[PDB]
Amino acid sequence: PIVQNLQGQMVHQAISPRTLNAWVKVVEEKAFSPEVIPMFSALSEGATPQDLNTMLNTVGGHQAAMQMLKETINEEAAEWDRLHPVHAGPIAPGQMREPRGSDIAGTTSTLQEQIGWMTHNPPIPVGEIYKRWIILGLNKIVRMYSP
Amino acid sequence: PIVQNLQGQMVHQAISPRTLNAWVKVVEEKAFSPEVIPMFSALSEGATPQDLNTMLNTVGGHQAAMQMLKETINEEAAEWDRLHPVHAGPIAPGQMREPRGSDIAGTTSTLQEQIGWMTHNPPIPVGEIYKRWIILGLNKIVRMYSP
Amino acid sequence: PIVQNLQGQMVHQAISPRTLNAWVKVVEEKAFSPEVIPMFSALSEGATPQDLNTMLNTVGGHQAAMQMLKETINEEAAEWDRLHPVHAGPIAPGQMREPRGSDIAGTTSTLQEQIGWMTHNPPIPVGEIYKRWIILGLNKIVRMYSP
Amino acid sequence: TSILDIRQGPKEPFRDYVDRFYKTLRAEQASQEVKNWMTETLLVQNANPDCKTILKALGPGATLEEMMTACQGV
Amino acid sequence: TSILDIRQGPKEPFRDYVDRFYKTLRAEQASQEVKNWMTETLLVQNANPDCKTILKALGPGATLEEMMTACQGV
Amino acid sequence: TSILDIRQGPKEPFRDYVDRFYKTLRAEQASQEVKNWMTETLLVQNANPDCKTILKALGPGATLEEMMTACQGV
Repeated sequence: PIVQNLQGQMVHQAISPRTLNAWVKVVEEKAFSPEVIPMFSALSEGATPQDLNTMLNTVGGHQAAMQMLKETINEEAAEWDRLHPVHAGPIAPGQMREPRGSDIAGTTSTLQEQIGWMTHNPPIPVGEIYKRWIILGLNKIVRMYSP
Repeated sequence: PIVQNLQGQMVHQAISPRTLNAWVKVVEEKAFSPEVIPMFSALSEGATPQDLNTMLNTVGGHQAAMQMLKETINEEAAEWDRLHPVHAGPIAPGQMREPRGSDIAGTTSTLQEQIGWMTHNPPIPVGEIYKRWIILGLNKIVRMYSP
Repeated sequence: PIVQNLQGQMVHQAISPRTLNAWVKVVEEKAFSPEVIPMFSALSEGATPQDLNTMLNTVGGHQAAMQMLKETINEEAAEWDRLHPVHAGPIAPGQMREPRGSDIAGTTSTLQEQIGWMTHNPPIPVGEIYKRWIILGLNKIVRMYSP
Repeated sequence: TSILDIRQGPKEPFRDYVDRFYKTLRAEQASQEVKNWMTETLLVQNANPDCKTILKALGPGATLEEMMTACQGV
Repeated sequence: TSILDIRQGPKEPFRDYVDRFYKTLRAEQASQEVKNWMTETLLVQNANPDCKTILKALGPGATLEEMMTACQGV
Repeated sequence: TSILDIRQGPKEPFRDYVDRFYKTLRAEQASQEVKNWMTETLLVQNANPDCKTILKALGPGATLEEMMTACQGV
């Protein structure tokens, strides 16, 4: 995640193993139950896309759901690209590039790039955009997996 | 591993016992399952070759796989040496030596040497080169150990 | 152990209880298995002789092996004294004394003395000398305790 | 076990089968285009006659929530 | 137990035997060249007739995934 | 399970039923106004005759502690 250091700057720090394991354990115990979404939200505080793929990729089991989510993440990403067209002409030397759906999904962007966008002024909340897609896709799952 | 200190420099710090034990426990529980690879990747964040041999050497059980991996690590290392020939003439006093496959595997290099290469400017990502060999060799194993 | 403080000096800090207990638990679970040696090596990072006797003395069970090790430690120590004779004439006021096998085994030296040797410039690696004796004696045990 | 050996039982819920499919698909390392081909093809083909019948009625263009809710009573 | 005493059962899967071999090989401390010699030699020699037959057909140059998949039905 | 399928048993305490209702209501994502409509309507409607009778006597304007204490002996 990207956290604020004592000095008063935003720097990246790694997520903790008993945080990781707590994510694992939630999924083990409460599967598709709604409490998973606030839980997720708390444990995703200050998290990167990269950390969010890590969390999704480290799941075991419920592979039908994991595939449905993936496909929702790509749909929501396809929709990001649709709604926000690429911008006019070449990229400025003085500036950094606008993200695509795949940069938001973490796929085409690097960590330093993910830190550029979030730490820069104005900052862009690529975590929160992926977060809604995850929560939206979580609703899809919850609604389906209701019996 | 080699971590950033508060002062703002990269220094080596030892890996933690409940990190070690978490590596052990993953292997105990999920054996050759694919979730082992993201898991590995997270726990190998900022890790040295030396720490990576430590993790491989501390395995118990699955010795056929451990041998297949070793032999993959040496093949990938042999390939490093092939692709990257040694450089022209004697080594400069002002400079430090280029790595071989065995320095990447941690075998012929010392820790201070592993810290020289990674901390120096430009830095060389000898962890990430070994990491791909490990992940590649992990694919070999996963594919074989599928039933 | 002797660790580096934030200020940038080497100071002694005590070893942790869940480190201690992790040493205990390894021995409980994996007895004479080879994974014990890398495991030992990691948990002995930055350790003193004094801490190494603490670890050996805190064992329960496998007393035939514990005696074989002791006797290996004394043999290796006797050999240290043989190979390295005492030096010419009286000890200088400006200098500190050279170690013997028993100082390496921690027996005749005090902690402050163990910190003098390791922290001083040049430093002498009395941990690493005992460590080889432990690892050598571990090979003896492993080879015997193979069935 | 090979991906071709993944098939739906005569009493096995589709759901439990689809889970098995993307687990085994999870151990296939092929190009995405090939894996798309496997998805639309092999899944339905090794599906049981009762659900197979059901899935034929969904037509093409169908997505996983609709397939998964379509073969639920079967 | 000595490395020469490691042998494959008449009903024991090779796989379970190869695991035993690199565990015992893991407690041998010999030069790498000698341990290479042990690998190509002793493993096949104490392998059972049915798999032994199989392994003779792989020829030389063979690697562990191919040996391990070769004696799977045996 | 759908919210319409939530009903009170003939021997089931209302309390255990009301818990089931706001759990399933917890998995409905509808506008608050619709969920208010569901509250005043569906809860009583699928309540058992003995308690249903009781709840009719509370009249309208009633709140959950009073409903919950009202159908306690039933």
